Amino acid sequence: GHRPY
Amino acid sequence: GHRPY
Amino acid sequence: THDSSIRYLQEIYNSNNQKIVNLKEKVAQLEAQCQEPCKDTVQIHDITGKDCQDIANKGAKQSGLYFIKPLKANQQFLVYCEIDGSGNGWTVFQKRLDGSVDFKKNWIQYKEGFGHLSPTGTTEFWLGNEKIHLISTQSAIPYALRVELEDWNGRTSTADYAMFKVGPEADKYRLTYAYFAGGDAGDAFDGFDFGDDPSDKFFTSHNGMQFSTWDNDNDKFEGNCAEQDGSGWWMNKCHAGHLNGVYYQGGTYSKASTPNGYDNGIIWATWKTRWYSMKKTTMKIIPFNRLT
Amino acid sequence: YLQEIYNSNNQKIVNLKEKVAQLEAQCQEPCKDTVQIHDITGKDCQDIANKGAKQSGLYFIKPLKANQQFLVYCEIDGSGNGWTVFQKRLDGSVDFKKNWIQYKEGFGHLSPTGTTEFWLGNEKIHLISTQSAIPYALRVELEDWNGRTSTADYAMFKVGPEADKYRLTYAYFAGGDAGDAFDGFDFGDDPSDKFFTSHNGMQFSTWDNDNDKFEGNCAEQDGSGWWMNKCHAGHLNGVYYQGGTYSKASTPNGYDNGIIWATWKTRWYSMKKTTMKIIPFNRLT
Amino acid sequence: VNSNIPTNLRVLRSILENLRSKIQKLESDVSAQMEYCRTPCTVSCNIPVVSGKECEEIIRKGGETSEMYLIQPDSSVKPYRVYCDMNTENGGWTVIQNRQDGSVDFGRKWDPYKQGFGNVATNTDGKNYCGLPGEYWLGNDKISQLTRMGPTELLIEMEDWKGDKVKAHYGGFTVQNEANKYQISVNKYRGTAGNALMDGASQLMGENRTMTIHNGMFFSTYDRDNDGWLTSDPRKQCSKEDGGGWWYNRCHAANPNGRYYWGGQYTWDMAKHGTDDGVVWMNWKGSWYSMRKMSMKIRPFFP
Amino acid sequence: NLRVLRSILENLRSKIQKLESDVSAQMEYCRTPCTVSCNIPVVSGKECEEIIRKGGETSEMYLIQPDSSVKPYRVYCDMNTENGGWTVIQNRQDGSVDFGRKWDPYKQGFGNVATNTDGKNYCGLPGEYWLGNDKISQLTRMGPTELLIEMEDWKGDKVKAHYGGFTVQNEANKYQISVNKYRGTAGNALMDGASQLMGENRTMTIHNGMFFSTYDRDNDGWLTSDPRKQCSKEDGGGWWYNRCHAANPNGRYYWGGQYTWDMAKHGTDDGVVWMNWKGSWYSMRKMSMKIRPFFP
Amino acid sequence: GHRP
Amino acid sequence: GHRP
Amino acid sequence: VIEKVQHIQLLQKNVRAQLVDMKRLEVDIDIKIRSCRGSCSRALAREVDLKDYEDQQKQLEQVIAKD
Amino acid sequence: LLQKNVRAQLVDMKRLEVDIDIKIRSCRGSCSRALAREVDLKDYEDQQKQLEQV
Ligand SMILES: *[C@@H]1O[C@H](CO)[C@@H](O[C@@H]2O[C@H](CO)[C@@H](O)[C@H](O)[C@H]2NC(C)=O)[C@H](O)[C@H]1NC(C)=O
Ligand SMILES: CC(=O)N[C@@H]1[C@@H](O)[C@H](O)[C@@H](CO)O[C@H]1O
Ligand SMILES: *[C@@H]1O[C@H](CO)[C@@H](O)[C@H](O)[C@H]1NC(C)=O
Ligand SMILES: [Ca+2]
Ligand SMILES: [Ca+2]
Ligand SMILES: [Ca+2]
Ligand SMILES: [Ca+2]
Ligand SMILES: [Ca+2]
Ligand SMILES: [Ca+2]
Ligand SMILES: [Ca+2]
Ligand SMILES: [Ca+2]
Repeated sequence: GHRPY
Repeated sequence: GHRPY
Repeated sequence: THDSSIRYLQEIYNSNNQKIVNLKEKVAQLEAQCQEPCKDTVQIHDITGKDCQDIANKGAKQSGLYFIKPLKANQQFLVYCEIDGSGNGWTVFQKRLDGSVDFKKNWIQYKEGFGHLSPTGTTEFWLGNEKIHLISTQSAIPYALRVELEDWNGRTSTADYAMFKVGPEADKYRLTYAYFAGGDAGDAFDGFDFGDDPSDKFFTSHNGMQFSTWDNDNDKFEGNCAEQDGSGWWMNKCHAGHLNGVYYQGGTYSKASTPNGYDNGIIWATWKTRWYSMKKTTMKIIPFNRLT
Repeated sequence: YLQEIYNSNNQKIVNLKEKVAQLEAQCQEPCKDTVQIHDITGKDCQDIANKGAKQSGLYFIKPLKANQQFLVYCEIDGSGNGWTVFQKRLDGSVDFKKNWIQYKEGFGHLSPTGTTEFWLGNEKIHLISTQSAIPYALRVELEDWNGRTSTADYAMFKVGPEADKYRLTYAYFAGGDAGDAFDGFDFGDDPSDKFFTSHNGMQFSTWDNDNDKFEGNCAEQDGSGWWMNKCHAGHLNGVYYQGGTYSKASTPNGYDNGIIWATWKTRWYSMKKTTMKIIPFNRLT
Repeated sequence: VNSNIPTNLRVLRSILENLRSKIQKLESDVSAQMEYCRTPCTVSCNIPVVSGKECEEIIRKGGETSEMYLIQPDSSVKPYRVYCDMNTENGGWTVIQNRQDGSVDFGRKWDPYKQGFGNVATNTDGKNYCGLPGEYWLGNDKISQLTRMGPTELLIEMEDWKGDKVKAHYGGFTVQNEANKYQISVNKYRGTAGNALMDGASQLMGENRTMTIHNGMFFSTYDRDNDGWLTSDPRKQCSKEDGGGWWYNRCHAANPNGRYYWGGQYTWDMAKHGTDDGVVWMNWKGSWYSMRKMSMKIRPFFP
Repeated sequence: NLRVLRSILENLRSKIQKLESDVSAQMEYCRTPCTVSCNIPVVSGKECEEIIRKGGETSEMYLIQPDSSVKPYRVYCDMNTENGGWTVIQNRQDGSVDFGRKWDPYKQGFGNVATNTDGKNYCGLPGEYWLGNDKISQLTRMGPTELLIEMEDWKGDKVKAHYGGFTVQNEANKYQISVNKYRGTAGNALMDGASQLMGENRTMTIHNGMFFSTYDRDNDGWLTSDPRKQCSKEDGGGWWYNRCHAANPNGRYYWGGQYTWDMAKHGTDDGVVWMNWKGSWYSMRKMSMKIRPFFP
Repeated sequence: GHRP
Repeated sequence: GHRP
Repeated sequence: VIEKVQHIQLLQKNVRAQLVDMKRLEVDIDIKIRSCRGSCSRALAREVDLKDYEDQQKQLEQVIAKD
Repeated sequence: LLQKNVRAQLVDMKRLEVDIDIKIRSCRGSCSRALAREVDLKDYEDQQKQLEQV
């Protein structure tokens, strides 16, 4: 998926 | 020719 | 107080914790075991040449799959090579052994090739017409054609033809050979006298006939031979030798089993009745000087 | 004068009877024929050479399966090679528009000087070329109207029995600056040209025995006896044309009928001299 | 009045003793497989007489059936084996990647992904040729070279464990060489899956979505980090965390080369690193669903 | 007056200067032989009949081999006269050849089979000759053989004598002749003898059944002890003499046709005669004998 | 075969 | 030659 | 006297981690084995029991939430 | 009585001229050529005409 900042 | 007797 | 049991579990906890670590390593090893693909039994040989004889002359030993590239060939192509113990290398362009492959193909397919190539030579196929043209006429050296037949009784026979060559697609891949060179299978390309019309033998000979397929008619019939008999071949109204015909199990067949009533089986009139389809068939070529 | 002359001329008369008897003895022999046949005999001309014959000329040969000996012109080089010549062209002396039996039995004349045109019988050619195991070689020798000559050899040369219309076959072209015309020629009209003009494996044809690959009659049309295939690229038995160059306007049917060899000269160029001769193959290396 | 439920809170015993029992089973299975692996699987893929540059050219040459064929894209490259899908939408499709049973491991390094790996095809029942495609990755070098011969389209297909299927079409597809880290490029989308490669995850918003966009990304393997996840922590790399080699950004919306979870449904406490590392296509079923079938086919475009 | 018995002498003595000169001149030409160059036609066979059936259309000198045992020999083929296939056995047309010869020569054969045609490279002209008794015998016995005899006077007129049957036995049998099935315009001289003679005079000039005789081998039907009284010796050459003849194809070639007893060496009709057509004092301009396979 |  |  | 629960409550804190770790390994091995089918002549037919793990790890939280 | 000698030496000459004429012609087919010539029988007859009238 994604990796938040 | 012939030869008479 | 009570916990003579707390140690019990702590033991197991640490126990299987270490067990887990050991097991993951044993798993890492398995992973290395399962990285390779399955072994493909079919491999291609490294030697190459203009034809199979050329390959043979280069020390090639066993029969199998090799790439070859005739003089005029713009791209290399795969072919099955038959190399005997005597140093002879045959280039096989047609094969029949079971009914596995459908031979009712179109012009493009008989031109390009169809069926499969196996190292074990246990497979049916038709090397393209174009490849057969390119090999047989690649150079000055004349080729020889060998037709090998096998009935359903384990008996085999051959039919050799000298100066074998196939024309350009420009001339519909015409079949041409100088003369029949012998063999106990007989010269069926000379046509067969089936009795009927006195022009029998004339309209069932093949030498000099252009190739035909249902969609590309070049026979000497008013109808379409390839279309009726269901195959690709050098038809002549129509044939006496038809090795690309329908494969009949057991060989024996009749007009009642055929779709149009005519003999469309794999026949060789000069060896067996037209109602007897061969069990195996092989069409291979080799430089003529190699047979002498 | 009395009897002094009834004796003078009565004696003369006895000497005259004498010289006349001498004349008689000098007039018992036939004119001297310049053409003589040599004594040596064999299966072919090579066999005869192997027997010490030294010059080229007329000899009787008797192939194995032959029941009768026949005369042939042998060409013996100093090298010990003996060619059996079966065809010859050098001037338009002999007419080659012959029939089946004539091409079968042979025609023309045989000279010891090898200066005469001819066609050894088809049957003779068959008996020599196939007489035994040993294979033969055919050498086609040509010559233009400019003194230039060329050749073309064909290995394993053989002519079949009449039952198979004397079919011509050979294993492979063996080379020669004249080129392989028996392989056909690409005349450029239809892609099948080279095929329909090839001679290897062709049957013999004359106007009265059509065995060609043409719906019409090549031998009737081109006017010869030869191995037609709709029709030819090599026509050594064609019409002898003086000058070499000729046009379709001078031909009776519009097609080329001259003595051509397409791989050496245009089809509209008839050869000046032509020789067809065979020799056991092993004789060439 | 103090030890009311602790004599009971020794329930741990069964949990641990169970687990210890679980470990014995696991230890066993691994060995059994370890043994089965003394002898390898095999195939006997006899080669079709017809050949060509790619599958398109081959079907134009009469290659009607879908099976393994031999192609040679260029006269300088060695002829190699590939699976041709000659039935799906006009055929001429050259399979680049294929998933269908988990028979092959996709968590591989850079060299394997570069050379290619897996089984191209296997034998159909009796038949003497390999008509069934195996699980595999053609090879980045080959794929690049194939997409660069001319305009190339890309068809990606997938199916859930319930029978359903959707697809992703890209009229334009390109993969650069190794020197360019096999950078991907796609356009002209159409289909029923969802434009995951060009738009990112549809469930995500703003920069979250944009960071799962695949178009333009470089190729990454767990031993070669080229993702768009700029960080110095060696543990924080997309490939390592999500499974296989892919054009990871930060990280993905689609993960064709992820882990083959059976049944489809999986969770974070099932995943090695707790991330969505399955054969995922977020735009169709979210990240917690591993497809039953996933494939990537390529074919010359139009000119 | 009666002294003219003088002019006859200086006349004879002069005649002799003429003769001597002429003989001496011929003697000169005979220092160099005549020559021919007969290139051999390719086609061949057992005889001329087979040869014409093999394509040999032109009349000329061919090569034939009647039997696999005998060496192939040269003979002249007449492929024009009445359907061709004729093998010339004997021929007379100019007196270029001497026929007054012994047994061996008539046994072996003699003369010129053919000579060159103007410019041509082959001998399309027959010469004067006798094939040879051995060859002739063998030819006639290979099977039913017919015989055609042609002749022509010094005026252009010509007649023929056909014998559907003809046979010559070997040497042991003194080449005994036998003919039958006559038809023609010359007169059946061979089987009937001189038409002008009567009674036994005629029969004694019959040739059918006689033996061959040469001046050095007497086998004629003139049974006498006198050595000078033998048909061949007295009539010229070799022939199936009886006592003596009604026909004589191999006699002396008198130029002009007409001749007399005081001209003949022995006072007999030793010319190329065929009594039944022109009496015994006429020597034909042309005389030939050709053979050919019959019909059964 | 032959087609008449 | 040939027969067009 | 009370030096007990701090050990028990910490141990149960550790088991849940072994439980989660085990679920992962169960699944990791189930997937590693299957990747062997297309490599080894044979594949071990097996089965994962997620219901069981989730039942126990579910039951645990009930105990973990006492004090 | 020389008349019995000319009724011989004249006829003998008549036979000889003829013989030689035939003999000479027979060389036409053996030697380079045969002397072209003619025999005058008439003069011989006319010679025997007066020898006869007397
Ligand atoms: C992108 O996702 C992140 C989380 O995945 C969202 O940002 C916040 O991230 C922090 C930790 O980095 C969390 O504690 C917050 O709960 C997240 N916010 C919430 C409630 O979602 C962010 O909102 C997402 N981007 C957008 C604009 O949708
Ligand atoms: C039988 C008979 O009548 N004889 C006559 C006779 O006048 C003549 O002297 C004789 C010659 O021998 O032949 C006949 O002409
Ligand atoms: C045969 O010749 C004699 C000669 O003395 C003659 O008398 C006779 O008349 C002639 N023929 C016959 C027998 O009539
Ligand atoms: Ca018939
Ligand atoms: Ca047709
Ligand atoms: Ca052409
Ligand atoms: Ca014809
Ligand atoms: Ca791995
Ligand atoms: Ca990174
Ligand atoms: Ca004499
Ligand atoms: Ca006597």
